[PDB]
Amino acid sequence: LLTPDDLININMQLQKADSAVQEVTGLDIKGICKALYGTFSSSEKVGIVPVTSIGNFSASLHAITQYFGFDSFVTDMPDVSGYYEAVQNGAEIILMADDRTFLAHNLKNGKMANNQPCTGIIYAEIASRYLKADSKDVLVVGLGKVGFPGAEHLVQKDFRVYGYDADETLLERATSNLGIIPFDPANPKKFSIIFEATPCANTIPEAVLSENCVLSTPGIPCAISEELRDKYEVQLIAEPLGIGTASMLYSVL
Ligand SMILES: NC(=O)c1ccc[n+]([C@@H]2O[C@H](COP(=O)([O-])OP(=O)(O)OC[C@H]3O[C@@H](n4cnc5c(N)ncnc54)[C@H](O)[C@@H]3O)[C@@H](O)[C@H]2O)c1
Ligand SMILES: NCCCC[C@@H](N)C(=O)NCCC[C@H](N)C(=O)O
Ligand SMILES: [Mg+2]
Ligand code: NA
Repeated sequence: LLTPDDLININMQLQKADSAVQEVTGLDIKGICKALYGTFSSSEKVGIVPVTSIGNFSASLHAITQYFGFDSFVTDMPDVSGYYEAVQNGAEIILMADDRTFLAHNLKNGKMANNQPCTGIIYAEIASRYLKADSKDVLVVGLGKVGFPGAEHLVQKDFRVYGYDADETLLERATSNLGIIPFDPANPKKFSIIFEATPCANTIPEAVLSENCVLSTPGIPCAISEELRDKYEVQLIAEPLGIGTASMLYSVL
């Protein structure tokens, strides 16, 4: 059960993100998704299954999917009984997550999505569509399960991708495997486009920021302080769950 404040925050954050994405790219979240995957929604029936491997996650997904126009429902039962319930009640897409994997499975066309690459890809896509960019230089901070697919997507779109991760071994593998330029956080290079995907605060050094730069980040907590954000007028794209979820659903349509 979402508290009233929880429900209100979900819609508020989504609308905030919709506007920020429109400001940055000229399209809303839905517009980005359709252009990214070339798919469109028909209010597909989305069955959301709670998994005991439980707070408001299912309830939050319900609000999120409703916001994006999907005919969604949360099953009464959890786990395998819930799955059965969802399929029996005509779910075309199943949405469920344990601590390790959050997936969307379209039972109609057999396409399946993982939240991690779907999130990195859409946030990278948003960042890459900054209209007033004037450079193809992009900084990626965090090359984990969300960050790496995002970097890969930016490379595939022929951007000049700089990457940093505080895990050296991972940085090495990312730099050899997709042609990203290792970035030294002591490099005083300014960026107008930044994609960040870490679970840590203060991961973007001040010296890296330009005026009005786009910072596209699914990471939690925020990659920069409120002070630096206001000081450099950073165009922030950051939202806890919905954007990635939209990316998952459109990717399997
Ligand atoms: N907003 C959303 O919709 C959404 C969806 C999925 C995940 N997330 C969040 O995104 C974040 C990333 O998830 P993930 O699965 O990629 O985690 P992960 O552990 O796979 O990757 C995080 C990476 O950040 C790196 N890192 C940590 N501190 C750093 C620093 N100071 N500089 C550079 N790199 C640093 C780590 O070495 C690690 O490789 C998490 O906070 C997760 O909760 C958000
Ligand atoms: N930062 C958001 C990325 C997802 C985090 C992940 N650790 C997570 O909490 N997954 C959801 C678990 C959902 C739970 N099984 C439920 O159905 O209530
Ligand atoms: Mg999100
Ligand atoms: Na972060």
